[PDB]
Amino acid sequence: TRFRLDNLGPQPGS
Amino acid sequence: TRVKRGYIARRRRKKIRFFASSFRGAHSRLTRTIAQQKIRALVSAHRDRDRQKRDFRRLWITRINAAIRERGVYYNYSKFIHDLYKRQLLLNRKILAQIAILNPNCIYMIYNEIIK
Amino acid sequence: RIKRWERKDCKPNSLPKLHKRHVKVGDTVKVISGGEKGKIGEISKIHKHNSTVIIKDLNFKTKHVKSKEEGEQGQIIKIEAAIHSSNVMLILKEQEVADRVGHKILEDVRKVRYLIKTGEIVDTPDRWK
Amino acid sequence: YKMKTHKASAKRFRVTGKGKIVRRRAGKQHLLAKKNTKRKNRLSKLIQVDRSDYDNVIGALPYLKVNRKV
Amino acid sequence: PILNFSGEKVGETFLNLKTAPPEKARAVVHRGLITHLQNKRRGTASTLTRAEVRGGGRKPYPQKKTGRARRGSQGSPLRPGGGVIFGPKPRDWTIKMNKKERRLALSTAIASAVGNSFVVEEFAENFEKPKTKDFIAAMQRWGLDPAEKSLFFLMDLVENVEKSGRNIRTLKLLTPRSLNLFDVLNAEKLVFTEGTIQYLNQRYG
RNA sequence: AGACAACCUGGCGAACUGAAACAUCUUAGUAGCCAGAGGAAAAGAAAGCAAAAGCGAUUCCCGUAGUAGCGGCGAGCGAAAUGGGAGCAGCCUAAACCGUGAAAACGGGGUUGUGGGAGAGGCUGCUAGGCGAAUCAGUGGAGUGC
RNA sequence: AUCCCGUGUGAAUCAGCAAGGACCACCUUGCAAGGCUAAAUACUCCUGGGUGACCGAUAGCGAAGUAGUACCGUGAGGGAAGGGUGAAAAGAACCCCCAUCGGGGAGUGAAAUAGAACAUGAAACCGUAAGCUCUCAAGCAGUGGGAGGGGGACCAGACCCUGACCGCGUGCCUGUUGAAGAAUGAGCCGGCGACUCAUAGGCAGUGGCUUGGUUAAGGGAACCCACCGGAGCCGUAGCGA
RNA sequence: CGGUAGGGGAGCGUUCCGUGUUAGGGAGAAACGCGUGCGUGAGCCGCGUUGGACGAAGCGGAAGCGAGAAUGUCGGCUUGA
Repeated sequence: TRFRLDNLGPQPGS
Repeated sequence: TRVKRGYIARRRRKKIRFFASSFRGAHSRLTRTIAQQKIRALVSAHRDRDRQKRDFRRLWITRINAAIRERGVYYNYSKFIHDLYKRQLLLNRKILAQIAILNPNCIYMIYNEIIK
Repeated sequence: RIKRWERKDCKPNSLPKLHKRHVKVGDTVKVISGGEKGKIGEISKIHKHNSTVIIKDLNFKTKHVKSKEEGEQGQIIKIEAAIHSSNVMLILKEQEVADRVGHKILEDVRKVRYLIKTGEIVDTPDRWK
Repeated sequence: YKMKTHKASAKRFRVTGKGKIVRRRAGKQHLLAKKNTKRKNRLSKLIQVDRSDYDNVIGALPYLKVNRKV
Repeated sequence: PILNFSGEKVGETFLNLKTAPPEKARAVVHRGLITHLQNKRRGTASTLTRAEVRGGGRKPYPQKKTGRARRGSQGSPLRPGGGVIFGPKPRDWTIKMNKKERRLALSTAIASAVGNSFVVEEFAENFEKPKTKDFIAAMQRWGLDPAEKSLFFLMDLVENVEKSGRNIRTLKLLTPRSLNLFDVLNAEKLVFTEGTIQYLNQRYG
């Protein structure tokens, strides 16, 4: 699984 | 980023109106009055569903009482219920009253062999 | 209607604006785009501010001319119309083919508009040279 | 813009090494003859500000380095 | 993993590339994207408050003894014509992030980008004039495909190759000068040069 | 001579407000009026900083710092030097002396800080322009979309 | 203290004068009472070039239409509203009603359920048509039960419209000890219409670094941005005025 | 597991941006009006008519982001008749 502008999100709680 | 409201208002007020579209006069066609009335309709529904359960029972009791008094001159609903539990017999009021309507023969038959 | 917003854009010095355009009046053209595709005609009148040329007998367009003066019938005059330069294109009439126009400096001092694909000159008509 | 310190209050509340707010006691500037030797000794010394009033003191001056015990 | 090579259309695979990413924090790449996007954003949204409006600073009618509700101004934020209560103003959005967090974020996306990644040997000596035709031919040689998206990391970018590369929209040539985090996410296929691998393997290992 | 959006220099100069009232104080030398001028204006080449170690005209940003302080020691007000940058550039004049009465009114002699003087011994850009690659059809108003 | 001023006084000349936060001494620094001087800095009635997690006709300049107009005011001054037939006017020759207006055929057009009052065309409000249904009723108008009647070109103990008659049921909001209230607010319908932003302080959640951490301005084939900039700030010693 | 002030947790939508000049769309999008689907709800989802060209998700982001009350305010239209 490679990082793209599709995949990204924050971590729970930030 | 100006955000016009547009779509979001009357798409819900249609749904508000969909309820009240059997109501009589102003209540059926006036936004804020519909919004005032729908709530009250739902409240009277919720309130009367619990009134239902006791009121049907109360009807049934009267039916059964009316049925049973036509047997002996002094025999009466109050005694009848205790005579059922004396013999251990778990027929609820609904069944008893509805058979009393639809098949009075069967109430005659239950009355006959409870006494002994 | 005439439409109020949509008119000749005046410059600062009270004059309408114009477009360079590939076409001139003394010219034969094939239509690339629109309803009358492929038909071959000539340019007659030329509205500069729109980039719209008027081809003789092409935009066949009916018109119900009401009687002007007397108690008579008038008649339905089938007239031409305008047509946008981008839709038209420059035909050769040797190979009878369209083109896309280009300029070149000739031995004769003047600058002229040759074609591509049978690059033959299109500059000796109307007033002429 | 960047918080001004409440330099009226600041001058009555110092903070200690471990981080507690400390004040001086009230009473012993004048009319001393009529008080005892005893009570002037208790009025000489510093103690903590009461936990109730920390809120106002910290709120007044916001560059203290003050540790409510955590 | 280990990367691939290409002399000029033919493989001879070697260089490895070691780089340092985190473990259970993709959130770092997300944050590094968001910061990038925020700091760029121009922020030219401007409205007038009831002060700034061109309008009459006067009571229209008296406070008492008319059935009308008490009015302050006609350019009031309840009438149309001048208001906009908490409306946007020419506002900057530039947030900080640390150095090492940015650098780590750049490292992680690259680390996860090997798999799709690619390397070549220098090819700046081919292009005498600028030619897009030959460039696209070399793309189809390597198999990068004018349809898909690509990012050419090129440690020392040459004139003639840059100019030929310019007009391919899907393509995107990058020096270490204009290295970008958005772009390394943007690309489908990365394609390095031997020097680039020395640079990144040194600087982020 | 008048005109001129703001910015700027100089003159005059409020009050509501804050202080839970209010007069010191704050609002503020702000708003307003008045006069003046430029593309910027004002400042500016030490009778200056600083401490026994040093710096070298201004002006602007970061900082020191909400620190030193001031304050019905209340509300509040609030620096600078050291340090990092942006940008740098330095000049002329009067008298003591000289000449044509003499402070009749003109030229020369000099103007400097860990003391200085004179005296006597065509080049490019802008204001017009110019040349400038490569596609065709099916698609039922119209095709660049399929 | 330093700097400048009205009133009155009133020096000295580098063996001098002034400053070093009263003041005196000693050091150090400078030379007041004549002038001039680019840059970095401030701004937008305005011109050119670029950009927009800006507006889209109740928005955006007040002003998308010959707007500071119409209009009001003695006067200073205040101050509106009103965009979208079509690709192309092809804007309806002719016939009928007929003095006009307008209308129906015709014709044009992809469309005239685009005809100039013309594009999408919501609600209130005004009707026309069909299904059921009120003239011994009493009612915040619904709700639970449901008589009798009607369906939908799709064969259901299913579903929808009406609703004989029964039982229950004191409009909403604000704001009160307490409001069906004869306390307040709204004629109705649609739009606009309110805890925001900048900078700091505390706290929590999350992340990075922990060889302590972090850079500010400022520099970047601008803005973001690699990559520099360690000047400062926070933590590493308290105690006492 | 009643609940006003009030605190805490979990969500839905609105326009705009990244992905995206995505697929989906003049064999019909946005809208507009109807549904004998769904959800605890805010809301979602399919429909063929009117409509005549825009533009879903999903993963993320940002606000002029949700209205019935302000003798609110602008426009329309009633009542009294």
